[PDB]
Amino acid sequence: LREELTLESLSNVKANSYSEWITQPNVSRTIARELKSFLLEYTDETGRSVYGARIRTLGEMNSESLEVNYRHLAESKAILALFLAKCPEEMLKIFDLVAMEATELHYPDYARIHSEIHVRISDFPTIYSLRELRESNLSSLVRVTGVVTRRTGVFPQLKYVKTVYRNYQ
Amino acid sequence: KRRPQVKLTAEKLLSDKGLPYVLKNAHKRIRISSKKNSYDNLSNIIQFYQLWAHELFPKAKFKDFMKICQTVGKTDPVLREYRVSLFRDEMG
Amino acid sequence: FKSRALNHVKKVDDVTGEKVREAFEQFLEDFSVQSTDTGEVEKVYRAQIEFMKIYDLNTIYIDYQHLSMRENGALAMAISEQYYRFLPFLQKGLRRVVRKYAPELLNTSPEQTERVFQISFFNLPTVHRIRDIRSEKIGSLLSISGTVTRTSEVRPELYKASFTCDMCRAIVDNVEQSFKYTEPTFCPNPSCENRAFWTLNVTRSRFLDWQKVRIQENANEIPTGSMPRTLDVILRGDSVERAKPGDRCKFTGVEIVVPDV
Amino acid sequence: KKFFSKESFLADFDDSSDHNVLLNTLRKASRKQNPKSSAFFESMVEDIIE
Amino acid sequence: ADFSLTVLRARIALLATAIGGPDYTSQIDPPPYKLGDDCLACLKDLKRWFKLVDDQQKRWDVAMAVAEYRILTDDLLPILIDWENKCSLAAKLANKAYYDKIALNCLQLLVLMTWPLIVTEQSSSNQITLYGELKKHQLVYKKTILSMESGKVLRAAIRLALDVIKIDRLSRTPRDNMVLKLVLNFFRNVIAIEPGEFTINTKKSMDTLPPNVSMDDISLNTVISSFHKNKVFGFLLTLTSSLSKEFDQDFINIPLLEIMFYFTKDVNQELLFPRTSAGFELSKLLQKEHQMRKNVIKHTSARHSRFGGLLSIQTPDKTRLTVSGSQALVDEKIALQKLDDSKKWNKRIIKAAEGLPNSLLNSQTGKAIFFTESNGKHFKEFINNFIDSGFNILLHSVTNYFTTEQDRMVTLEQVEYLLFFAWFVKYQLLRSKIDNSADIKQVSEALKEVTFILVSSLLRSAYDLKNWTVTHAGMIAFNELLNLVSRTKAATDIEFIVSRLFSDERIQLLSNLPKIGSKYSLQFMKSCIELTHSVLKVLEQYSNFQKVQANYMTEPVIETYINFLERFRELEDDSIKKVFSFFHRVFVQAKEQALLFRFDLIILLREMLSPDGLDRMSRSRKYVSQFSDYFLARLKKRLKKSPAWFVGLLFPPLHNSEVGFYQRY
DNA sequence: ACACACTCTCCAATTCTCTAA
Ligand SMILES: [Zn+2]
Repeated sequence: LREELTLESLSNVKANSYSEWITQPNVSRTIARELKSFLLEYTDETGRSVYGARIRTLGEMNSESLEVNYRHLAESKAILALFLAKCPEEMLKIFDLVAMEATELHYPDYARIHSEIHVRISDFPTIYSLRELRESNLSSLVRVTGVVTRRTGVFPQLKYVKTVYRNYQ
Repeated sequence: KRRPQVKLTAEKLLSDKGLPYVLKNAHKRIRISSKKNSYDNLSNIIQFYQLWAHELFPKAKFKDFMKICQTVGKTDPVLREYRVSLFRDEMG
Repeated sequence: FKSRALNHVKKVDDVTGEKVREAFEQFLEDFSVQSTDTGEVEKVYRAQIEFMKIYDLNTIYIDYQHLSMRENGALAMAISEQYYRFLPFLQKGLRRVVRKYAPELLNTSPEQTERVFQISFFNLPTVHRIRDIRSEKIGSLLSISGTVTRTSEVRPELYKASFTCDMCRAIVDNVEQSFKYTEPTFCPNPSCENRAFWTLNVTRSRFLDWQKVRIQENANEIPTGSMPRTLDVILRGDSVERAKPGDRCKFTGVEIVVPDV
Repeated sequence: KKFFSKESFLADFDDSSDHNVLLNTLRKASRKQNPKSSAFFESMVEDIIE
Repeated sequence: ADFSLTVLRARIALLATAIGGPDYTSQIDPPPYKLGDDCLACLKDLKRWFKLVDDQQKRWDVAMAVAEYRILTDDLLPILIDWENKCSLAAKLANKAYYDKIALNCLQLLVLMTWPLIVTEQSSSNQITLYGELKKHQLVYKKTILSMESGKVLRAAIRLALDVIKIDRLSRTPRDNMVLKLVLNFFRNVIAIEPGEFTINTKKSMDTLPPNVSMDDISLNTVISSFHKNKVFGFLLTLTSSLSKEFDQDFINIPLLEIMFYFTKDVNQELLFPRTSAGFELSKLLQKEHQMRKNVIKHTSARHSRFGGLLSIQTPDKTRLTVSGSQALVDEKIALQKLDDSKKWNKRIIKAAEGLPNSLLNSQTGKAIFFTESNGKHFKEFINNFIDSGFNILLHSVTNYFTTEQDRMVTLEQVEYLLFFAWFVKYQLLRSKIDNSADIKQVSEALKEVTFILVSSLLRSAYDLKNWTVTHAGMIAFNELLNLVSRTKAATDIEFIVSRLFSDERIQLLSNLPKIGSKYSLQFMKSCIELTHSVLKVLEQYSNFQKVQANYMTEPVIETYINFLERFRELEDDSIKKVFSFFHRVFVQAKEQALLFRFDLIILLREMLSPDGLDRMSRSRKYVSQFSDYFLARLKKRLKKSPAWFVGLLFPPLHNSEVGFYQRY
């Protein structure tokens, strides 16, 4: 509960699978602290912290999506990049809940503008066409290219199963 | 009430339809021969008893007929009276 | 509580399967063909296992002529005429040998699941036509040739399943599927009786690659006044997307019978 | 008849005689790898200054 | 509460990390583990969590916590193995006490976690809940312990023993002797863990190996290999053989009995003697498969399943029946069988042993366990050296223990003793049957009077209290004593032992035994039959006999014999020879013909003699046909002399005084 | 409303046990 792990302690996956290791409370709190420490601290060679500048422009446009480059996350705290590649569906939940703290540090009461922020990953370093996908790729993050053949109209969709909705296509 | 169950009983055996038919006919029914195999003659003995058992009480499998007969044969006093009567007839 | 053990559980066992298993074991150990250039025993299949260890492969190829000359041909006959019965026993036989000589291959960091080996055969005595498939040959080992006309996209097939109960925290594992999607019969925890609301754990369950292809008879073989028949063929594992439409191919495997699901 | 004595056993006990690339990359990097956050707050404070 | 439970689990995890960890400066990819501090307190507090909390509350929750955090696989084995390898290298060259202390306190936890599991109606609901899952985890423990560096942790345990072998018994403190008990108590648990038994609550009438475990990990064959490479068999052999010389017998000999029980249990002795070979017998088995296929074909119609017409069969008295199918048109036997087969009812049926892992007592032992060539010869070498070296001294000590302690016994120790006796006596008899190099003097301690009295007393007391499992096991042991006596008489005191073995009281007991067997499982009746055969044969070669044989012949024994015989499809070739030996004795020699004139025997001879059942060329058919010919001859004579027996054949014989005597003769 | 699938309930058939002649 109270105690936290070191980053070196996370080098050894101790449970029988990745997802059952990320979801534990102490491990999750350690990952949240390390991601917040990464987001507040990464720099260009000129100093000039890029993500502080991006959070600044997030409110200037009243936007909803923060963008994170994968190469930056791999350049330091590499194990988090590995976990993200293996278990995106959990890692992005934790990352979004950190990103909201980072944005509220700039703009208090930004929750009144938007209630939730999504992290967008960029420059994932491996690519497939639609040939190479196999069953081993299931639940893993992938990067794909092609031509969009057909598009539906936009609809609302029930978010939770008092009610809330989201767009869908 | 639900309909009561139907069972084999000593009254059926002691009926004219029952056991007296076997003693009236078994001397004429079965016939062994040295001229046929042990398996052949052994298969011959069970024909008459199987058909008789079906004619008496078609409920159950043949083994079940025998093993049901064991209980009432050992327990009922009237049936035992009939059997000692048979062996007294031979003592006569 | 009225706890009770399954005292009567002791199973029936097929002796032929075990003897075939531990004879195929010996064949893998000591086929002992001599070298291509010299009179020196080479033991090619152990070398092939070592090759697979070097390159992390998952399939092994066997020559039917090599099996034909082994032990007066009885083992080859048993494998040929009753492939569907004896295929699990061959897998069990190969697993022990790979454990003996290359335990690194048994696994596919956290724990690593087991490798699903594949046995393959080639150089069978004769090739049949699509027109020669007859129901007397169901379950046997065969080889077939024809022209490809269609292919399906690769899809994941559920191989072994694992479920968890909604009304209580209990887990069922290693459920077997065959032709239709199949789910447990009871809640294993006796404190709960709910049969409904299972969910398939995608992480713990295991899948396989699966592809459908369609073939027709060779044009030069069609008899007088007749027209070509067609057939559907299943490909799995490392052989998916190997076939191409319009090409001529030769297949081998076993013919099966599929229900109306 | 055998005996298998103690002293023999004590004496004899001792004397007897592609993600494949990326995984290695990230593992090695992981093994190899308030004033520090001041740049972030500076970017925040520049809105006050400019 | 749940939060208190998870608080204890988190405490156990923080203790599972304070223990220490490997070194990240090392540049050695990976290094071994590296040691923490407060670790004495950590191990001690973990021991307290087992003993002072879990045992006092009867939970197994603490074991679930340590299994969750994988303490055994992760920390204890590398700690012990690092200690072993460090001291090993130091021995190659040829505060250190603190290292030795940590070794001891790691081994004790290893013994505790792998301790075998017992469930009763007095176990807590918590333990009953947790039984099925801890079984899985203990299977994982067995695999992991046998796997690491090809099982090197087992060398540490015997080095701990070697420290206490070292100096004279006259010096050895009680705490010193507890080590020598502990090291064997470890091996008993490592052998004893095996695949689970499924258990459910009988509320409604409607595999457990985890994903990381397989059979070849868990089989006894693996245990033989692992033990041989890690130098265990020498340790057991040298410890048991010199047991007589002032090793304090009290601390060692019962655990050392339990080991020998725990890997004799699932071996048939014929598998260890042979009596391209595999392929040859496989081909022969395929011929047998072809015969079964032929049997199915002979009942298969030529034309398809919807071609079939209809048949009508008319009885005497002109009543008619109806049956379908094409084969019924030609085969009246098949038509008669098929007619009765449609009828729905079957009479529901009555059912003896519980509380003991699987053994000969409650499993069909016509199913071997399978060995590598090296494992086969190594195991043969081990038990052969055991018999030639250790058997008599071990049995003398353990038997002169139990005579002074019989009243205090528990069911485990009785069944253990009785199935150790039997296995080794039988194996020596077979080995000396095979070859002259072996001799029977190696097992001769069994015959001396005290052990005979003790086996007799166990059988007596078990029979009186109606404890049927110990009765079964005592039956098996007493069978082997009689067989060994019949061996030695075929070569002084042995006749005295026979005369005391066959006092009238024992004849009453041994005559009583087959009668109750009718109700029980198949193995019980088979044990009764084989014991009866041996008993009667020994008293045949005593020259009393007519008194004894008339004691055996009556209705309930014949009932047991027929009830056993009708399951012939599951039985061996030999047991049927024994049964028909007994029937020859009853029918021809004793001339008590009236017992067998009962109808359910006449069905059995049809089933067993038909083309359905016993093979056309098996040796059984000689005996069966040669018996049935004479049987029907005498039956013909009896039936024509007195026609009343037609009605007699259905029922039991009639016990009235005045008619019964002429009935029986 | 008309065949089906599935659940629930009660009652008597059966075997087991104890006692005395
Ligand atoms: Zn449930």
